[PDB]
Amino acid sequence: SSGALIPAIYMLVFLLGTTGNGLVLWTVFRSSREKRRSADIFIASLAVADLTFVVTLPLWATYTYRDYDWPFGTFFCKLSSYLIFVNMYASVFCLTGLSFDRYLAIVRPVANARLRLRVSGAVATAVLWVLAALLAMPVMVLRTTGDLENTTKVQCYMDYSMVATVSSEWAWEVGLGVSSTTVGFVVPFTIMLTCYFFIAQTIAGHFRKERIEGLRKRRRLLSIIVVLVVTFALCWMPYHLVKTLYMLGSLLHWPCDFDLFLMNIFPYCTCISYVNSCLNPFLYAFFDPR
Amino acid sequence: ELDQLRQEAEQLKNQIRDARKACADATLSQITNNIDPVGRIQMRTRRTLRGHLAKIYAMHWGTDSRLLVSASQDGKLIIWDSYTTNKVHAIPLRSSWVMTCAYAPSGNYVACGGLDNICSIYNLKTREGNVRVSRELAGHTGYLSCCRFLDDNQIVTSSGDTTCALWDIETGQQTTTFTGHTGDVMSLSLAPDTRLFVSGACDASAKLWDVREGMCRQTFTGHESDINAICFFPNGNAFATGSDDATCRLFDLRADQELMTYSHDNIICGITSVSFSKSGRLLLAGYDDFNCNVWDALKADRAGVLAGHDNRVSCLGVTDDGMAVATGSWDSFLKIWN
Amino acid sequence: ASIAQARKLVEQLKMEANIDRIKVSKAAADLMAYCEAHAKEDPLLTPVPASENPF
Amino acid sequence: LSAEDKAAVERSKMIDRNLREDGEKAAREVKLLLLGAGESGKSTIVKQMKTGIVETHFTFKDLHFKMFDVGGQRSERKKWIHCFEGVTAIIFCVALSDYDLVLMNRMHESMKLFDSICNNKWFTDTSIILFLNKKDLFEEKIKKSPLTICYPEYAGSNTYEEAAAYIQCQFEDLNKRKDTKEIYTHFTCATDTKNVQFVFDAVTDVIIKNNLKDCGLF
Amino acid sequence: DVQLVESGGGLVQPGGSRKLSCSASGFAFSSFGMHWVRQAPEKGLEWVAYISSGSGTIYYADTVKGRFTISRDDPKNTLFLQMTSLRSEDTAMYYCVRSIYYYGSSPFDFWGQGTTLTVSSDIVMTQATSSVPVTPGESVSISCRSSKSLLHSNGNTYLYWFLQRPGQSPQLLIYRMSNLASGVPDRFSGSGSGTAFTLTISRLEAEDVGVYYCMQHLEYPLTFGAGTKLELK
Ligand SMILES: COc1cccc(OC)c1-n1c(NS(=O)(=O)[C@@H](C)[C@H](O)c2ncc(C)cn2)nnc1-c1cccc(C)n1
Repeated sequence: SSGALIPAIYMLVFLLGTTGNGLVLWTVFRSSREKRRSADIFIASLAVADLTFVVTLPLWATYTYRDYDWPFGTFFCKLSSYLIFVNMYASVFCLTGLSFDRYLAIVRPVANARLRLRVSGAVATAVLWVLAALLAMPVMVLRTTGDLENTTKVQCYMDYSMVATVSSEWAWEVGLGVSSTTVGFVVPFTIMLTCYFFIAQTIAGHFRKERIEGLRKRRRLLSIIVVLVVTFALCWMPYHLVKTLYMLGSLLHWPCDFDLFLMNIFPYCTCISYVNSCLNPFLYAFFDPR
Repeated sequence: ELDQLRQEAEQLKNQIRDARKACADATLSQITNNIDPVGRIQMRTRRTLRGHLAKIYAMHWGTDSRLLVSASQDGKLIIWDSYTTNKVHAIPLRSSWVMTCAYAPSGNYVACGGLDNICSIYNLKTREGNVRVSRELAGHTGYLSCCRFLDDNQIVTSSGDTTCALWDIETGQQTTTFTGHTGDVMSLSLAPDTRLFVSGACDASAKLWDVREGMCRQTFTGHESDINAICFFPNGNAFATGSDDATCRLFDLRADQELMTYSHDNIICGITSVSFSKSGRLLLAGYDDFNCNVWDALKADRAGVLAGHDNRVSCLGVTDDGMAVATGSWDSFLKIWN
Repeated sequence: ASIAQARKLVEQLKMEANIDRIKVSKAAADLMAYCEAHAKEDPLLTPVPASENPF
Repeated sequence: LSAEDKAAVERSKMIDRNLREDGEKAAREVKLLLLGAGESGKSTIVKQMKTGIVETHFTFKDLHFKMFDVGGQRSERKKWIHCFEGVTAIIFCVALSDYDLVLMNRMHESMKLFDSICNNKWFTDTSIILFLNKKDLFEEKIKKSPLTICYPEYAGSNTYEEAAAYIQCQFEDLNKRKDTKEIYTHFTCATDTKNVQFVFDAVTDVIIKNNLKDCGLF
Repeated sequence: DVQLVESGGGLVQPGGSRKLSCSASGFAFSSFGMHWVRQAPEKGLEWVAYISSGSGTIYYADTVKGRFTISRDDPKNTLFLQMTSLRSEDTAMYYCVRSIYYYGSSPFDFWGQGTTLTVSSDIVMTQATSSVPVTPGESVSISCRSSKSLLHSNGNTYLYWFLQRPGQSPQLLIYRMSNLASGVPDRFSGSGSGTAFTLTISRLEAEDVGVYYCMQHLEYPLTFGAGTKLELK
């Protein structure tokens, strides 16, 4: 409550994520291009989306200690919001594409995957970015800036003006929410569920053999394939969770006691949402021995 | 019965070594040290061919210095155009194991072969409008290493076990077969006079054959491992041999000696191909260390280094006009340098 | 079996024995002269930028 | 450009399309390689599946195979062995009835050949399928002869199961690379259309493991 | 060996419609491109249509833009050409033609036989000569001129020659300047340069009587000449 530690947590998150992502990008850049597989292109997309999602951190970190005073004009923070949201969309989408490639390559090596040149033919690394940019166009500059009638605090934020109708302001904003956040929250998660369910049933039906040493590897495979989604969920839930809670509460007659609680917890979950991207280089520092 | 051998063989080899040892007044470096260095030479990649889907094992240049032929480890044999990087023909092979392609000195025939113990000859100019197999050559017991054309009716081949053969094409019957080696024979080159050629064995030996009679006239030694490639001097009085001992050597015909040894302490890989440049001043050599070094002829000094490949280089050649240099690798690519 | 190859080898070196030999100095001077006499005809040593370079 | 140049580039594009189609068609077939020691059960192994190199061709349960045989090559092996880098598996036939025949123990020669093929620097990421051919001969041959003539260090009775286990474990011991490759060691004389089933199981297992190492988290 | 046979055509009222057909016989029809060449009763040789390998590029003539359609089917090895609206300038033999294109190819190799119909800017080759008396045992020369210089930047000219004896189909003689064809005697020579091209023979025999034509291949619309009859008194 009324804490000023968020700049410090932002600094530590920036350090950790920047170090990990720099290491992974250097490792994937130091090698040749043609000798590689078809997944490290999505891995590099994830790396760049992680780096760009974090490079802008210090500005919003010092935004707290400066207590809502914006010194960088008008376009800087709108481009900041555009880049952060397009980065988050791109990270989720590139993880989705990597899992899609894993599905198409692992489910049935004979029945399907005749469309490898269709889906993995270096078309995802373009369409995903195009879709992220297109959806981030409203996130591009919808933002406004200013002061109050007497408050000298200069902050930039999202423009609520939309003078078309007063009753349509909140309606259009909640529509924007329950469109963008909802699709980006449900479609990737549902496709992940289906993909890993099919992968799990295939690997369980093809590994019936009772051997001596391969059971440790089978258990480790299943453990990793479950803890991946476990970490993703338990480390990305609160962001969309609190936004959903706020949007559902607002259009209702609700006691204002927990308004303070939600407002206090809202900026705290930002750090763990960041570390969800920050442990991505671990996924190959541990599971990739090259 | 071997008791006479155990002395006569040694006496004859001593009497053939003493004279060639006593006719070695000086060396090549001692006499050619006064010539100026050729200076660093730089070659850029001009055109890259992107058709194959497997390893490339052979390459040969046509007489006009424009056409090209390649034989990949897949069942294909593509004829390119080195000026515009198009494709004029593509031949599906019956067997997928090929190790040599050859182009006719006129431009009407192309030969190939490999582990199938046979040498297939294809006809390019046909009334129908497609490549058709003309003759299937049989009579060998081992794998087929390299083949070359003399004219449109004769061909010299290098078998696997010991033999090298000459047969006409009208009748698939061997005309002359000469055997003097003990081990596999891989590479052979034809002299411009078309009357002589040399072959490189796997027991560290090279011999000089005679096309008309069929005897072996001369022999050379010196390498400590197998020989993998031979190319004649442009004049027709010398040839260079590549080895897996990481060294090249230059022999002389009328001298029966070895002149200079091209070997560096930084290189430890193997040599897969060798070919001379025009006027006999540069010696391009393929290497297993992912590179293709350029050497000087009359001096041991190394010229520039030709490095643009992601796998080992297997076959290379220089055009008759002397402008272009082609290299192939176990990657699908075939590069043209200048 | 060894008897046949015995003669096949003895006669081989017997034919090898009678060969006329040239001295190394003259033999190397021949290659030196040939290499020097075709310096202008080499397209790889001394190239030309654009007039006669099809590539 | 001229009309002829456009026609030529159209021809080149057509040829490229055809080559791509051929590569895609040929990219989903399993390739194998049979290596044997002298006159072994290879002749009877190739029977239930349905010059120099001989190609064998058969399919089973919606899976396409392509089998080679280079037994009758008679050349230096280390020199033509490059071309088989892309094979999926290496079938190997070993005779169990040659532990007393000598020509210099025959089974020891087979062991040496297996060592050379398994530890070669090329086939370092490929599995090995070992067939033990003769069964009925072994039963009648153990009862009369002592196995100690083939491996003196063995200690045990003259039953069947312990001898078979000893042979299998000694063959499996020579594999220095314990982690990268796996051995299967199925017996024979029970062909009964079961050998093709064993090969199918082995090939599907090795291909799923290769896919998991290539793209999966392995 | 190589045979092209085409048939189907009679009398049509001025405005009707009919369809032609040509059948191949063992020459790898799927790897070549085919043409259509027209010839009025006693006139020169116009050009009609074209279809390429793989049914890709399809280029028509100028006069027949809106009433002709060309199509092919690789199975059954047959070629078609439809007609919609015919006026009194469509009475001719239609001369199906073959063609292949690569680095050393020979376009316009084999010419068909022909059918008969009785309905009842660009380069202009002059070939001003019409008829010249000839006698056997000597050398004669024929001249041709073009509006545009045909020497392209590749270094090779594009102009061909043809012969047609009375009562049969044409055949190719020289498929560029100075590139003799196969199956023709070696008593011919191109020796052309720039815009003034020629063709000389060594000795004249009784089989060389006929008409000689010219053809350009720079711009896709292929124009022809007028002809040069030899009478052989
Ligand atoms: C750089 O980002 C911000 C920085 C500082 C404050 C912010 O918000 C208060 C954001 N922010 C915003 N603003 S807001 O929602 O309009 C906010 C003004 C609105 O009063 C609101 N909404 C929801 C609730 C529950 C309460 N109150 N929306 N997303 C982000 C965001 C945050 C972290 C990471 C990413 C990718 N994004």
